Amino acid sequence: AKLFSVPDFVGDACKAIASRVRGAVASVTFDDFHKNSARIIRMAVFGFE
Amino acid sequence: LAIEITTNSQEAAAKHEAQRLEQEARGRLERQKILDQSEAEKARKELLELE
Repeated sequence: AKLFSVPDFVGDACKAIASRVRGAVASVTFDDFHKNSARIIRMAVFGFE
Repeated sequence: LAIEITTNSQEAAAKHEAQRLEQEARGRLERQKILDQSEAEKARKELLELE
C-alpha cells in the first residue's frame, strides 16, 4: 500500500528532479553546463558518491 | 556577453595554439636549415680544396 502513497507518483518525481537540476544548473555557468550537461544533471539528481 | 567571453576565449586559445605550432615550424625549420648548410660545407671544403 506504500506504492499508492504518493497519489501522483510521476508528478512527485518530475517535480523533485526538475527542482534538483533547476537548482544545480543555476550555480553552473552556461559554457560549463553545455560541455558537462551529462554529468551536471546526472549528479544533480543523485546524491554523489 | 557571457557567450561573448567564451567565444573570444575560443578565439584566443586557438590563436595561442596556431602560434605554438608556428613556433614548432620555424624552430624546427631554422634547425634543419643549419644542418643542411653544414652538410654543404662538408662538400664545399672539398670543392674549395680543388679550387
